[PDB]
Amino acid sequence: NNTATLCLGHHAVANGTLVKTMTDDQIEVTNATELVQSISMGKICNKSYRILDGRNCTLIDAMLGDPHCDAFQYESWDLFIERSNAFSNCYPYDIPDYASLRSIVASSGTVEFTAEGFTWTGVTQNGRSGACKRGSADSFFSRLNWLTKSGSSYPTLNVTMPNNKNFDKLYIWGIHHPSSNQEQTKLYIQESGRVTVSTKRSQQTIIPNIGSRPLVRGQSGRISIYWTIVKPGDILMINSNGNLVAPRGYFKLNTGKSSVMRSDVPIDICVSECITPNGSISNDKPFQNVNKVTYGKCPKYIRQNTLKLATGMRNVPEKQ
Amino acid sequence: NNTATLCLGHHAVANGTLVKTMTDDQIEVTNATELVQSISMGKICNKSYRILDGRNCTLIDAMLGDPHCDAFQYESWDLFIERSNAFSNCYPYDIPDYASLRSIVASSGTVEFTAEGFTWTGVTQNGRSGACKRGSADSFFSRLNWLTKSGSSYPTLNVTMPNNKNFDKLYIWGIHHPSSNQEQTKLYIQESGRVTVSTKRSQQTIIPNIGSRPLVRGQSGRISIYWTIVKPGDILMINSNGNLVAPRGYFKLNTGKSSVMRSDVPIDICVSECITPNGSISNDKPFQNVNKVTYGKCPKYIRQNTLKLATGMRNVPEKQ
Amino acid sequence: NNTATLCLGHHAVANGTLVKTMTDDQIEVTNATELVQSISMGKICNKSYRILDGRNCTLIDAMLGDPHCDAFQYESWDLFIERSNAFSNCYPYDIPDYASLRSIVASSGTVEFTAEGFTWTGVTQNGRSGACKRGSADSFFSRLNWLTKSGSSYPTLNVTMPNNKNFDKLYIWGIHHPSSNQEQTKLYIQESGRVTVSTKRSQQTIIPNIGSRPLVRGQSGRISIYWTIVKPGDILMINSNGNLVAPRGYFKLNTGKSSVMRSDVPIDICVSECITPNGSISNDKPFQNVNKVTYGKCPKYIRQNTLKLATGMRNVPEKQ
Amino acid sequence: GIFGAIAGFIENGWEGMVDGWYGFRYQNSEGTGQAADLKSTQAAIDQINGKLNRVIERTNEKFHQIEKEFSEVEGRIQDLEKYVEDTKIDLWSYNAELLVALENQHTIDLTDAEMNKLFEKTRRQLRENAEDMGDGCFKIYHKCDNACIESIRTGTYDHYIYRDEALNNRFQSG
Amino acid sequence: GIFGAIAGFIENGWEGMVDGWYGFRYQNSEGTGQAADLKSTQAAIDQINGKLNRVIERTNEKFHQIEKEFSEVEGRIQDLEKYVEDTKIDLWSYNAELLVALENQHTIDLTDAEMNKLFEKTRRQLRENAEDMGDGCFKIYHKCDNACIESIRTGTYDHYIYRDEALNNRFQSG
Amino acid sequence: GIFGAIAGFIENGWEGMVDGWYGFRYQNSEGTGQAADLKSTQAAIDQINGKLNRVIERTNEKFHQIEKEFSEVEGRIQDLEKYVEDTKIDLWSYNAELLVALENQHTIDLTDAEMNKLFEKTRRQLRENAEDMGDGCFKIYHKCDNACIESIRTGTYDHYIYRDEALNNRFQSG
Ligand SMILES: *[C@@H]1O[C@H](CO)[C@@H](O[C@@H]2O[C@H](CO)[C@@H](OC3O[C@H](CO)[C@@H](O)[C@H](O)[C@@H]3O)[C@H](O)[C@H]2NC(C)=O)[C@H](O)[C@H]1NC(C)=O
Ligand SMILES: *[C@@H]1O[C@H](CO)[C@@H](O[C@@H]2O[C@H](CO)[C@@H](OC3O[C@H](CO)[C@@H](O)[C@H](O)[C@@H]3O)[C@H](O)[C@H]2NC(C)=O)[C@H](O)[C@H]1NC(C)=O
Ligand SMILES: *[C@@H]1O[C@H](CO)[C@@H](O[C@@H]2O[C@H](CO)[C@@H](OC3O[C@H](CO)[C@@H](O)[C@H](O)[C@@H]3O)[C@H](O)[C@H]2NC(C)=O)[C@H](O)[C@H]1NC(C)=O
Ligand SMILES: *[C@@H]1O[C@H](CO)[C@@H](O[C@@H]2O[C@H](CO)[C@@H](O)[C@H](O)[C@H]2NC(C)=O)[C@H](O)[C@H]1NC(C)=O
Ligand SMILES: *[C@@H]1O[C@H](CO)[C@@H](O[C@@H]2O[C@H](CO)[C@@H](O)[C@H](O)[C@H]2NC(C)=O)[C@H](O)[C@H]1NC(C)=O
Ligand SMILES: *[C@@H]1O[C@H](CO)[C@@H](O[C@@H]2O[C@H](CO)[C@@H](O)[C@H](O)[C@H]2NC(C)=O)[C@H](O)[C@H]1NC(C)=O
Ligand SMILES: *[C@@H]1O[C@H](CO)[C@@H](O[C@@H]2O[C@H](CO)[C@@H](O)[C@H](O)[C@H]2NC(C)=O)[C@H](O)[C@H]1NC(C)=O
Ligand SMILES: *[C@@H]1O[C@H](CO)[C@@H](O[C@@H]2O[C@H](CO)[C@@H](O)[C@H](O)[C@H]2NC(C)=O)[C@H](O)[C@H]1NC(C)=O
Ligand SMILES: *[C@@H]1O[C@H](CO)[C@@H](O[C@@H]2O[C@H](CO)[C@@H](O)[C@H](O)[C@H]2NC(C)=O)[C@H](O)[C@H]1NC(C)=O
Ligand SMILES: *[C@@H]1O[C@H](CO)[C@@H](O[C@@H]2O[C@H](CO)[C@@H](O)[C@H](O)[C@H]2NC(C)=O)[C@H](O)[C@H]1NC(C)=O
Ligand SMILES: *[C@@H]1O[C@H](CO)[C@@H](O[C@@H]2O[C@H](CO)[C@@H](O)[C@H](O)[C@H]2NC(C)=O)[C@H](O)[C@H]1NC(C)=O
Ligand SMILES: *[C@@H]1O[C@H](CO)[C@@H](O[C@@H]2O[C@H](CO)[C@@H](O)[C@H](O)[C@H]2NC(C)=O)[C@H](O)[C@H]1NC(C)=O
Ligand SMILES: *[C@@H]1O[C@H](CO)[C@@H](O)[C@H](O)[C@H]1NC(C)=O
Ligand SMILES: *[C@@H]1O[C@H](CO)[C@@H](O)[C@H](O)[C@H]1NC(C)=O
Ligand SMILES: *[C@@H]1O[C@H](CO)[C@@H](O)[C@H](O)[C@H]1NC(C)=O
Repeated sequence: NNTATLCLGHHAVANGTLVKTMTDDQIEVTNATELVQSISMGKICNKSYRILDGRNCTLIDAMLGDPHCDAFQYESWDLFIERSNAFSNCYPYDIPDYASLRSIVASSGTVEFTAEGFTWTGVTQNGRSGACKRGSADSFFSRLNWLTKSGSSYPTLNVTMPNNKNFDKLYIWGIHHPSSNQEQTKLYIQESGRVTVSTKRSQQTIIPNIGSRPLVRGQSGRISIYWTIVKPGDILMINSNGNLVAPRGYFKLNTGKSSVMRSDVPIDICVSECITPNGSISNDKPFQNVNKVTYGKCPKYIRQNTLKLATGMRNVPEKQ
Repeated sequence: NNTATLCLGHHAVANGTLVKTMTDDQIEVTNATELVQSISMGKICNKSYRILDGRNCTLIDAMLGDPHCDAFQYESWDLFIERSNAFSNCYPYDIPDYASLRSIVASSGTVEFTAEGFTWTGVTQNGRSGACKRGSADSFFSRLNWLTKSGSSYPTLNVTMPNNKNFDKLYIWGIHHPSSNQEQTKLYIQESGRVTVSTKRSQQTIIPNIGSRPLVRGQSGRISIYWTIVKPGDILMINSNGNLVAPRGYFKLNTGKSSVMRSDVPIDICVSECITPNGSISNDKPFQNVNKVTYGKCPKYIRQNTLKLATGMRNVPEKQ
Repeated sequence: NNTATLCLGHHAVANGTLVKTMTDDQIEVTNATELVQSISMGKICNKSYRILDGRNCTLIDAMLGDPHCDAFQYESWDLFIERSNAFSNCYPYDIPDYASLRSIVASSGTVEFTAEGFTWTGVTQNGRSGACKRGSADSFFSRLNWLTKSGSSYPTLNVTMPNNKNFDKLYIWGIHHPSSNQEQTKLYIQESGRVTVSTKRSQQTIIPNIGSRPLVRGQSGRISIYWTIVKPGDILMINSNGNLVAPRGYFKLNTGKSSVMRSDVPIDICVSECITPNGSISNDKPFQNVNKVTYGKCPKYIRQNTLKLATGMRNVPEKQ
Repeated sequence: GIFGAIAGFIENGWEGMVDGWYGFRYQNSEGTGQAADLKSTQAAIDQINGKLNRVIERTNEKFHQIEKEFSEVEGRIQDLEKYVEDTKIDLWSYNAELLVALENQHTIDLTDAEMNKLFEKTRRQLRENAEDMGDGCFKIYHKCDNACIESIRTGTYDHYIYRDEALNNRFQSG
Repeated sequence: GIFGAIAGFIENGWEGMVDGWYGFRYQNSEGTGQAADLKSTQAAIDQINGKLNRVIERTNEKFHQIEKEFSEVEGRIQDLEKYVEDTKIDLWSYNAELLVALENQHTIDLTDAEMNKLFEKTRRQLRENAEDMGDGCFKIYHKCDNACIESIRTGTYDHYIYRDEALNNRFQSG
Repeated sequence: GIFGAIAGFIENGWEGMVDGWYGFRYQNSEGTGQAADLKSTQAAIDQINGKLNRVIERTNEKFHQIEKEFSEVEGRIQDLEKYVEDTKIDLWSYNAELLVALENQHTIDLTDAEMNKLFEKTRRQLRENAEDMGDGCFKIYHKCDNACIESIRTGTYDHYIYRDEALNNRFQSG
């Protein structure tokens, strides 16, 4: 009539949301959004990154060139996947600091092996083995060269290889630990051998140990693997009285954005920018409770499984 | 009469408190609470955790079984305390990576030693020493087995032990470094000995060094200790031309919430949930300035010695 | 006339500043201040800290006493600068864990070498070399003592030195790796030598390796350097069948606030309290984008190159 | 919140308000009405989206790093690697906790503020022609049809023309 | 704080107020009086306890870790272990500093807010029957005995029954 | 900000105000005028300097640490050293980001608050002698020369002596 009334107010929903404040553990607001990524895609997205399935092979065995890991000869990757059921089928071995060498390959992100024309006169090359078959016949590692006696002598080898390339060359070599006195002599003449590898900058001399170990695929002998880097300008050199497993060339070291991960989930035709052992995960949220192990453009991992950030006002429905 | 006055106001105290804000370094409020735990209980609470006093013994000597550390034969702990005045009384020794082995015991949280029935034919067992007395008579480490010549021979030992248990077995062994040429021969026949220990997965061959060191409790010879893990399915193996100090069995590795700490304070009959070298400390406050070394459910350590969080309003007393 | 009007307001500038809030990426305020230190002084301020220019020398070569690094005999520092073009001119070498020893010197912050009166009877001292010249004549490292045969014998040396000082003595020693069989014998009589160094607490036996390496300043032989600490009360001891490069005394270990850094910028007569490889930087701002490598009282390094903290109100100029 | 408007002197919210987040209901010569206020609604929403944008979609590429889980028992190195990762996680976990806590406290207050702003703004338009009823409503002391009200929502209300009328009704017995 | 109430237009606090944190003093036909306001006091306290609960008693079990102090000089590993621990401590030390800073600034404002709330709330009850004296007091322009005042503190004050009287006294020479 | 004063009901700022950060302009019997308010200006500035002091010039001595860049390829140790440093930097980088974000949001609101404070303060002095025009100006309903105005800026304005006059002009046709 001759007055009016004007009431101010705000909206409210029926099914609201709880959130944390500085003063409240659970206070109700109209809306909120989840900042924690809890669930994973399920499987590994082939995109956007160059993924590589390890299957029956570990990275080290692909580097080495274990016959059943010859598929990965010419292969590079952004991320290399190692499966739990993978294994070795070649001559039994062990590496001092396996990890470091694994890491150094994975980071470079390739197994492409540039061969070099090494010469070793007075010694027979290409040693075979009944516990490392390529096809049906006895073979060895594709990228390592087992040197043994020629005729009735194993002469002290002194061989070099200058790195005149524009980059660090990675070299991979080893040494044979025989099972008995009689294998040592009957294969390398001398009763105790040595392997000194060195450059202008460094050295590493190894001496092997005779005596039988447990059988691993029918071998009580062992082959310990070592490596060496060579900076542009520097020269490689090998000295061997006996028991050397020589190299066939080098791997080239690239400063890579590559790596390796241990996962068991199938790879599939989805897409994502970040990868964990549980599978690929969605990128958009700032945090994650899937797995502290991750690769790529990828959320931060945190202990909590849900952190709701309020995206609306305090919800105050009519009181009964 | 025909008006009234109604004044709004807030309380205030006489003896207030200073606190920090974003804009003030020292501003006065009615009340505040301390978030930094500065002082300690004084001593170590036997509860709630299973505490163990090291006294005259270090953890390694209890593992090893130094005669004066035979009290800890059957002992496990949540936290093991090492005292500064503790020492060794057995044969002088040194370990490559003492820490790692200390840590690996402490984490497992026990010294209980399951014996195994090893055999070593052609060699006399249980070597004694004048610098490791159990009772009055010459003894050795309880859990290590000094092997020496039998008659006029020390035959190349080749001994195995399969781990068919449901867990990783930890094995502890060593090697004798003699003082002179004549102790080497007059105790192990051969002039230079070897100790290869190995499994399907790994190896570790040691060779000893003859020549006198400084006397430690009247011994210029040394005994270097090594260890080995064995995963279920795998097999242990020892090969020794000479100078081996054999094992008597294994320690069982549990995935424990145990650890070790260096403290000098007395243990007592109080209670707490967190422990430092200065003593147990109160749990309730979120921070602490006692010591960065701690165990259990325990506040965070921070550089500052007091951080008062205001628990009341700004205190504004009447102005003069 | 018979009313008035009173308008409240705030100031505003013409050329304002943008800043980030919780709700805005770029919002305009009257004023702001920069919290990130982006640019560097340009060069290294000799003050306030004791700076030392490495020039042609690395820290290790000054420790060792490479003839061309004799300038640094009596020198200590707060911060020691290593130049990229520096080098070695003495006998070619390599250290197991170069870094650790570098770090251990740098932290102690001095090269002052206390000599000790060692005796070695039956062996000639002060071995010279054509690839380590002091002046024009053939010299060696000033602080290492190359021992060789005297007459027709190299007797097994057994030499001690008790640390009765009030501190840990740091000792530096090495071993000769010959180029051929005939240098070994024609310089140390025996065909295979040994170097055991030990104390009450520890040991370290080295055995050298014969065989030629690449030439480094005309030497296919090598000299590997090792070190040893000795705690007050303990005794030093050396045992050498052959190939030992003996020590001339010790370095004293101080618990220092010293360090070492790799920089190429000139040192100059400015002043600052913090130092990076790019030069000294201004202290006053809490953050920095210059370099994660720093020394002294020095801002925190962060990824962002500018973070403006608003120091005035929201700037609201008159609208057109 | 800190303004005592939402969850305060405004007793409760309106589930029927779907046009926006803030607005008016009224009662005049022409019946009853409801309407939203865009300016204020959009002022609130613009901020929350500010927040979101800051927090969401700001991820960093990380490639080869360390191992964070091991099978073999090693000791001093694995210990260090675990503790190191352990620390990272804890530190970040705290940041994420405190973050939402801060933001949300702010979001609440932020939205409360905007409720008080639209109130005072409105109050200021009415000048002497109305009285705060204390429930978030003004009694307007003059006939104010839908066009009049509109004017208020528009910001174009001219008080000088109702003043005499309003003042009349505001001040007598009767 | 930001509301200018505490340490502001309320000149100072009352040491005599022990019933609570906020309240009234008055002067009427029946003498002088003081009284607390529970609602507001409890509204403030509930929040601070919110804060406390969040920060206090939220500790985590941690067991075997690394060593953080050493006797032997080692080099590249001990360096790494020290620096690593060193870093943790510094990072956490900053969190604890900033925490109290944030909280306290908030606690102050929070308490200031509640002072302004009870004021406006009260103001709104009185409607046209009183005037803000600007010192945190209202001159009420009508006889208001203890029951009347009570009504105000209760929230049950009906202005329509004093309005004529109050308006009278508010507006004349005399 | 949250008070709706700056960048709100105060339409814009005054580039001509150089005496300070806050103040008055007016229009009276004696002409037009501008003047600053020190109390309020200095209240704002004192706080920002509080902030600065806290953040600026609080550096810590750090000496020998780890290496953070390497030439030789090593593996498990260098990896750990890089990742460890990498982590520190990221964690600190986040702190610095959030810091300025927090502070600035606060600085804005802080300055907005002070604008509202001086307003309400002034309002409260005028009591019944003036009306909020809603643009940050009061129409004062009585002759108020420069001394009168001064009194307001001084805080010494006595309303009881103009009240009758003001009330007169506030309430009639004419
Ligand atoms: C040192 O000692 C160990 C054990 O004492 C010896 O290992 C034995 O080696 C056997 C072959 O030489 C091998 O026995 C066999 O039995 C299984 C049956 O399923 C089959 O795989 C083959 O028939 C295989 O030959 C075992 O590995 C082991 N024997 C037993 C009974 O465990 C090792 O040869 C010794 N080495 C020396 C003396 O140099
Ligand atoms: C190599 O050289 C060192 C020192 O040059 C020899 O150490 C000596 O060993 C002594 C026993 O052989 C021992 O001397 C003794 O004196 C103290 C007196 O309090 C007592 O504890 C005993 O009587 C003890 O026998 C010392 O440890 C030391 N001598 C001195 C004078 O410091 C070591 O035996 C040599 N080893 C060889 C040649 O194999
Ligand atoms: C083992 O093999 C390597 C290479 O096969 C030998 O290195 C040679 O050593 C030469 C000196 O003995 C040296 O040749 C020289 O040529 C350059 C010309 O600019 C000059 O610096 C000198 O004339 C120098 O003598 C080279 O370093 C290298 N020769 C070549 C052709 O690369 C090494 O001596 C062998 N060591 C043995 C058998 O013990
Ligand atoms: C309430 O929050 C939900 C999600 O927490 C919002 O739902 C989405 O809206 C955003 C807005 O851009 C979209 O990007 C997403 O596609 C939606 N996600 C989901 C899971 O639904 C919703 O917008 C909010 N409600 C509002 C604003 O009314
Ligand atoms: C990889 O190796 C597996 C495991 O040996 C091969 O598996 C074959 O098929 C069954 C079931 O998977 C296994 O039980 C047998 O061990 C294998 N068959 C035979 C006849 O030996 C598998 O074929 C291999 N795949 C690739 C791609 O290399
Ligand atoms: C994601 O998968 C990981 C493995 O990559 C899970 O981690 C394991 O799961 C068990 C729970 O059954 C936990 O005890 C350990 O954390 C892990 N154990 C082993 C032996 O690896 C993890 O739980 C999964 N998490 C999510 C969210 O899917
Ligand atoms: C002022 O603060 C002090 C401590 O800083 C408070 O004292 C305690 O009150 C709490 C409340 O639950 C109790 O848990 C503790 O047992 C008390 N501790 C100590 C050391 O006295 C006190 O409550 C506060 N004063 C108030 C609220 O009036
Ligand atoms: C642990 O060893 C200590 C130190 O040797 C023993 O101390 C005995 O008593 C006094 C004073 O404590 C020492 O000075 C002597 O060295 C020791 N006495 C004798 C006769 O040798 C202590 O008895 C030992 N305690 C335990 C529980 O093993
Ligand atoms: C708690 O005890 C620790 C030892 O566990 C103290 O640390 C030592 O104390 C001195 C001060 O006298 C400091 O220089 C060093 O931090 C420590 N030195 C050595 C040799 O250990 C610590 O000061 C004590 N702190 C408190 C709060 O009780
Ligand atoms: C606006 O900010 C600038 C710098 O960001 C201020 O300039 C300085 O003022 C401070 C005040 O103590 C001095 O310490 C510095 O010497 C000045 N630095 C530079 C680079 O000019 C300026 O004061 C601010 N303007 C004001 C407050 O009006
Ligand atoms: C440090 O060594 C340098 C590099 O050898 C010396 O440089 C001399 O001068 C020129 C130009 O710098 C170089 O090309 C030559 O190699 C050096 N000259 C000669 C005659 O050999 C420099 O003199 C040395 N300086 C110090 C202080 O030791
Ligand atoms: C400061 O100097 C450092 C070197 O101490 C610079 O770091 C190098 O610069 C390049 C850019 O040209 C970057 O790719 C790398 O970070 C560094 N490379 C090498 C080989 O060291 C750094 O860029 C400089 N930064 C500033 C702000 O001056
Ligand atoms: C809200 O949720 C309840 C229970 O889940 C459901 O029955 C109802 O239909 C929903 N109603 C709304 C959003 O109005
Ligand atoms: C406050 O403290 C002073 C000095 O410590 C003391 O003398 C006085 O009795 C106390 N008075 C209070 C809390 O009223
Ligand atoms: C502001 O900056 C502009 C462009 O840089 C310049 O031309 C002008 O003179 C400045 N004027 C001011 C601060 O009033």
